[PDB]
Amino acid sequence: MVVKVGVIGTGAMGRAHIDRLTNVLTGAEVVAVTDIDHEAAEAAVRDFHLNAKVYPDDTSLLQDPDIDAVFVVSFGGAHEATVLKALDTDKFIFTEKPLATTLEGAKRIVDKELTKSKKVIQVGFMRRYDQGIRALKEKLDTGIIGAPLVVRASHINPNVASNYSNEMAITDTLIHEIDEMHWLLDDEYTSIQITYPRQSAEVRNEGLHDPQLATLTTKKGTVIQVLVHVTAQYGYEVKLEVIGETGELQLPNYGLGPILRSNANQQTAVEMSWINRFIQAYNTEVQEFIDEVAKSEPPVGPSAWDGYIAAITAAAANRSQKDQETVLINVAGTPTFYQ
Amino acid sequence: MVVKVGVIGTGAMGRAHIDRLTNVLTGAEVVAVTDIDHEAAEAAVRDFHLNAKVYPDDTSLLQDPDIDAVFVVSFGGAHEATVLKALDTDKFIFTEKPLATTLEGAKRIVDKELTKSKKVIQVGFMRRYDQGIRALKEKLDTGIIGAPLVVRASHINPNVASNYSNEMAITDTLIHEIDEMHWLLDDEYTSIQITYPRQSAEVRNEGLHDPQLATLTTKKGTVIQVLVHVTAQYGYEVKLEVIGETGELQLPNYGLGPILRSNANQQTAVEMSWINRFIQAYNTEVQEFIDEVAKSEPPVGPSAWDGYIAAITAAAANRSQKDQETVLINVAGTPTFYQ
Amino acid sequence: MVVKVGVIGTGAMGRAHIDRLTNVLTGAEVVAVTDIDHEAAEAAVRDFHLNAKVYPDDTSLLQDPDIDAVFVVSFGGAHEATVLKALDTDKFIFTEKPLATTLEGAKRIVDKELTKSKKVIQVGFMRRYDQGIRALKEKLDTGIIGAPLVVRASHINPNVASNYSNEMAITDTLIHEIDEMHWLLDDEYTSIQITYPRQSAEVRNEGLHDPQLATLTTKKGTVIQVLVHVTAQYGYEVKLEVIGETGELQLPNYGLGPILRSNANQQTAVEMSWINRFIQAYNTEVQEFIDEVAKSEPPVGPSAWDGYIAAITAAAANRSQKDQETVLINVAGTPTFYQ
Amino acid sequence: MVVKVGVIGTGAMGRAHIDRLTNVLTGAEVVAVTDIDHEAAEAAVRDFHLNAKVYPDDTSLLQDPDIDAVFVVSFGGAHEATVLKALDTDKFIFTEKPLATTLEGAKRIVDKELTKSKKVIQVGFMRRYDQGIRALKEKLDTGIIGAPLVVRASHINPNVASNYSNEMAITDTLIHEIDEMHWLLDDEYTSIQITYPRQSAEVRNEGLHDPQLATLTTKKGTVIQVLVHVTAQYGYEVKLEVIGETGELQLPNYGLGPILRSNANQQTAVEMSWINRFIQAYNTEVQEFIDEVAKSEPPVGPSAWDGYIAAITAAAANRSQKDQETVLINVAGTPTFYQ
Ligand SMILES: NC(=O)c1ccc[n+]([C@@H]2O[C@H](COP(=O)([O-])OP(=O)(O)OC[C@H]3O[C@@H](n4cnc5c(N)ncnc54)[C@H](O)[C@@H]3O)[C@@H](O)[C@H]2O)c1
Ligand SMILES: NC(=O)c1ccc[n+]([C@@H]2O[C@H](COP(=O)([O-])OP(=O)(O)OC[C@H]3O[C@@H](n4cnc5c(N)ncnc54)[C@H](O)[C@@H]3O)[C@@H](O)[C@H]2O)c1
Ligand SMILES: NC(=O)c1ccc[n+]([C@@H]2O[C@H](COP(=O)([O-])OP(=O)(O)OC[C@H]3O[C@@H](n4cnc5c(N)ncnc54)[C@H](O)[C@@H]3O)[C@@H](O)[C@H]2O)c1
Ligand SMILES: NC(=O)c1ccc[n+]([C@@H]2O[C@H](COP(=O)([O-])OP(=O)(O)OC[C@H]3O[C@@H](n4cnc5c(N)ncnc54)[C@H](O)[C@@H]3O)[C@@H](O)[C@H]2O)c1
Repeated sequence: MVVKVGVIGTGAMGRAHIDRLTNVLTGAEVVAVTDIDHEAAEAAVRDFHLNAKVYPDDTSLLQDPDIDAVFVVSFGGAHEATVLKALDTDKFIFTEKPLATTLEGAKRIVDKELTKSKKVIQVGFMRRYDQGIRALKEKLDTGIIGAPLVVRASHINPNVASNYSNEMAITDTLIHEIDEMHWLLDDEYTSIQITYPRQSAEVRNEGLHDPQLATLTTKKGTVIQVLVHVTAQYGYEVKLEVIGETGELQLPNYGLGPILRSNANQQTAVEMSWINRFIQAYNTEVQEFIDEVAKSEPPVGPSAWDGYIAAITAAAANRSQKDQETVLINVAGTPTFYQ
Repeated sequence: MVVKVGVIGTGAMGRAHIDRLTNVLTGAEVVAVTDIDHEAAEAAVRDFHLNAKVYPDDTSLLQDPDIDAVFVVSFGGAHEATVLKALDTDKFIFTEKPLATTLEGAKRIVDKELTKSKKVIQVGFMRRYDQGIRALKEKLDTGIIGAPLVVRASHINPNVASNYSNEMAITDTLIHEIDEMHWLLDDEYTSIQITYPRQSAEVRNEGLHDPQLATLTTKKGTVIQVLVHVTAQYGYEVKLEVIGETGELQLPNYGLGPILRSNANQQTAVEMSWINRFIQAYNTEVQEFIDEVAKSEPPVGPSAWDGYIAAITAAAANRSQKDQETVLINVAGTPTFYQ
Repeated sequence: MVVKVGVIGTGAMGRAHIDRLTNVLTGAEVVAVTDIDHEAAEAAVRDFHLNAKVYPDDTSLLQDPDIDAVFVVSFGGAHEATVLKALDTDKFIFTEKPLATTLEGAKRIVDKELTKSKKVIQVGFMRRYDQGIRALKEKLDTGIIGAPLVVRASHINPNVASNYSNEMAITDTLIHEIDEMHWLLDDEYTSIQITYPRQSAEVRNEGLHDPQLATLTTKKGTVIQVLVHVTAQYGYEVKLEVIGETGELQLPNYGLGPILRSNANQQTAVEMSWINRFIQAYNTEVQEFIDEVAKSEPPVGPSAWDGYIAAITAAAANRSQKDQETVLINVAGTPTFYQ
Repeated sequence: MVVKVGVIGTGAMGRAHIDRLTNVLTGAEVVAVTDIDHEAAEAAVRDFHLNAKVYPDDTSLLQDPDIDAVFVVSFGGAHEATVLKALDTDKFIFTEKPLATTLEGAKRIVDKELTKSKKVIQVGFMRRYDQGIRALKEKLDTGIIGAPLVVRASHINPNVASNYSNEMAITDTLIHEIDEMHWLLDDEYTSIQITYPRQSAEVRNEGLHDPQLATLTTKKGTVIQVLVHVTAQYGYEVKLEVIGETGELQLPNYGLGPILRSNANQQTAVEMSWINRFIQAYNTEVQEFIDEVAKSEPPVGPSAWDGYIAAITAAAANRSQKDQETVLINVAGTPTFYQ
């Protein structure tokens, strides 16, 4: 059956999700929208040729009984209250990251979801759906390189907007690695530490440190070293290397474009857009959500608990940024509801 | 505006198309099927949970006024007659390759289609939709390596089934390159020549020469050298290199799997399945066709004329296979209907 | 013994050999030079800090009894007469390829050398000494990919000098591949065919066809397809791929330079000359020559016979250049003197 | 004329240097040896066919006035005294790393050499002479990626012998990076910290932690992250990546062995031996030293000052190894004598 969707927040990512659901993926229809900028919501209806109702707020949209699921794609800070409202309904919930902007708000959502008769929240941590990353995890899990000892990763971005802040290096950028690594390793974190190498001359934003180095430790003792570099200029790139007892695994270079021989060099193109980089993952993640809703089954993607783990770890990281000191992490055991 | 499809031939590729149309792609629905093996048609309905009618034959399916387009996915030798029948209707037509198993058959098709007020046939030459191959063409077309002088290509397959004949090295295998190269180069063929290097010990099929070397010449003078190697053992691989005046372009290695460092080697996996290799292309190809039907606009993919060029070239190659001599190709000028 | 060397021809490769003999290799001193351009000769003595006589011609240099060995590093068309004159002395002779530019010339050299009491000529077929090419051969010879069915090779140069003729595409360039493949495969040729693809707009030399395609067949039925492209612009490159029954072997990309990520690309430098690409091979071959001379023993590297065998195939190709037709080859057995 | 060399310590590396000087490189002769294992010394003369004197000790060797330069290749702990003895002569001195096993020792050497009229000591830090590493440095120095912000490196070794200690991870392994980085960056170290991820199950040696992570900071703020992994199993590998403001540079794939396509994989061999990995660099290093001596000019390779920087940094790392805490480094400004 067709999954009828309401979308809350019709900005860049909201419109991208509307486009997915309407023009790319199978089995869904967007039938309602809302945005605090009402004109943006109307524009989304026009631009995507939707047979949709425009509601003036989330509360109103959420009382539409025809909606099967909502996508929450507003400002991060607005996710918590909207998700909590939606939990008073029967509707399935896809929220973009973050689940909430504080670990307390995340706990609030978890606590409330726990009272329900089924899990209904999926969180937009798309990395887990990327075919390359998944393939590396799968190979790791065969045991072929033994136990993972060290993980080295990079999150490379060409430049940022004038409103990108130091804390966003964590909450908008590193958050992807924060969710990814515990999943990749099937392990839990014990600490995080953010350090600041020399400041790049390319930074244009007051207060923003770039690059930043993140070191995470896990219970089994695997150490993760992530380089975050958001004014790198050259491209957008995600790199991942796992060092094992008996071997190594790494992601191959991204891209399908040709190898060019020209002008005394051999070269391949580098993606400039995070959008194009993860297009597959976004499509896969959403398709899976829709596929679950269609069966009235709980989502199988990243959950509220995953959202909580990320929010705890982000908070620790933002703390670490103040003085570059290691911050401990100790998250509670995973509820059965969430295993 | 859902495009209602009937499928003629519900074998391996028929089912794969149904699956695409039903479960992966957007905007279509399979509402009718037929197969000379009636039990197979019924199973396709059951298997994909279709709301569809099973027809005794193609003629009867084609009388269904609710069908907007047919997919022709029967044995190759049956394509011609079915396509001709379908052209007595107003429906759009997607036929898998070949357009016809003889060039005269292909011409009968083109001649008949030319009598219509608009073009309705797309032929399933999916190479044109593979992202890697397209990306290469695109880069070529920027002029960055100058004019293409030589193309070197490989079509590598690990092993073949007992039904695989010498002529199939052309009709099943090289056919993809035969369609591809004229498109890549925006050119027309003038000759083809097949030569036989030493016979591989891995050949278990009567009459089969393997490997085979195909040399094609074009009007602008580009020489195309394709290695066809169908008992190669190691994997399935499609390679493409364009030699230009001022540089070269080549396809990168296919695959997203990790790089493994282990046991004194660095390695990546090689695909063993052509099916897997071209998933994307099949999806893109079909989604385009569906998208054009949804607008009641002619297909923009490979056409009946392309099918014709393929058939003529394939015939010439089969002729060359007899004595390893060069066979001339003189393709008629493209009718404006097909421009 | 320190081997006292004279060099005839002090252009690009003459200088390079003087450099290696003086500054890198052991057991040699350049004590005399000549070039038809006296200024070039003088420049070599100066630039390499030699204590060397500058002779007005080859004949005078050859009559200096203090010289132990001569290097012939002139224009290829000049090697024949110089080598024949040197055979009138008891000096050891290292000649760059080709041995001669005609079959008749190479045969004269062999006929004269055969009258001597001991073998004294080494020909500069350096490919045989290149560690990478040797490594490939060794792997091939283990049987890991089965029998070699097809060889694909490229010989790419960025540009040529004004004295480079169509005929030199064979005698100066393809000659390397002519020698190499016989050695690689331990097989002999039965035919060669040269074809002319689309003429490059980058050609600046009257009468030169570029690129050229060479097809060589062996007794065992291996087919070799060589691309010769001497106005390629982008760089200098040698490529080698061996297609076997059960796998393939390929020479890797040569390069020491770093991988640069910059400006939406990932790139590595390509060599622009032979002089650095094959420095190891040249060093190895020349050191081996010197080491034999020091012992007054015959060279063990490629001989005048190897040069003659190559010249036969080369002459066949020069014949093929005229009409693009296949020319047969059947070389004589190796004389005892040369075994 | 020939540089006459004495060798003190005729063990594995001493013999290998003798081989370099005798068989591989040009312009030197080993005329004297000494070892505390007087039979070792005797073996070297014999096995390499030296016309050399066996001296009963280093003091006696150094009194031989016909010796131009000495190679100090004894146990590391024995370098300091032998070096200071040799500084009571006028001889040139090549000492393998370390200059000394204590930072106090290295300081004594520095202090004595600075009394002398000219520099005579070179220390065997061969990384600087590796072609790839050198090419990367030079590219970095063009400014093409802007200022270096972070360096990421790996020193990967497959297994270690029984005698390999925790401290040797620094003194024998990381020491190469310790020398390399400040030279690469033209900067000075301000701190080092050694951390221990989970212990690999492959470790068989008491007290050895493996892997180890080393973090170094420099005066300009560059952060260097080195992974040291000596029980890695898969191979010997040196990796290096420089993260700049506007791009990145990294070492290319190493190796000249063939690419093998076989059994559903594409693979290349990995070096298993550091010995083979750095053959070129050792040759280059020693040839330069000899070339300098030959013209009676001071060495231009790594100096005693470099040896002292290494000793200090190694000491700080050994200190850090105790508690995983950061240890500051404050290196005195370079004496004018050492530039
Ligand atoms: N997972 C990913 O990789 C990924 C990437 C991009 C964005 N995101 C998530 O996107 C959400 C959307 O980001 P964006 O880039 O689209 O930003 P945006 O600014 O473009 O859009 C948000 C849109 O938010 C609407 N809005 C704000 N508050 C609202 C509220 N309380 N109720 C309803 N609408 C509200 C804003 O008016 C607007 O139209 C964030 O949580 C962002 O982090 C995730
Ligand atoms: N483009 C590609 O890469 C690609 C790949 C695979 C197949 N194909 C095309 O597939 C067609 C299908 O191949 P396949 O692999 O599915 O083979 P198949 O043997 O599995 O299936 C064909 C199915 O054909 C049915 N059939 C035969 N004649 C029929 C007829 N006259 N009317 C209705 N049904 C008929 C057969 O009974 C069967 O169920 C061919 O043209 C094949 O070349 C193209
Ligand atoms: N084996 C290799 O990889 C390799 C590479 C480059 C060149 N070569 C061989 O180089 C020879 C030299 O080529 P090059 O690149 O140095 O070219 P070049 O043009 O740079 O130099 C040849 C030099 O030849 C001198 N010369 C010409 N005729 C002479 C004669 N009769 N007697 C004495 N000197 C004469 C020319 O004046 C000149 O100084 C050829 O045989 C070339 O094929 C081999
Ligand atoms: N730079 C490199 O990469 C590299 C590599 C290997 C070794 N090294 C340096 O090698 C020195 C030699 O190492 P090795 O592997 O050959 O060790 P080794 O144990 O094999 O050899 C040293 C030889 O030292 C002789 N010897 C010891 N003390 C002596 C003394 N006081 N006077 C004279 N001879 C003495 C030993 O008896 C023996 O004959 C060390 O400093 C080692 O670190 C450097």
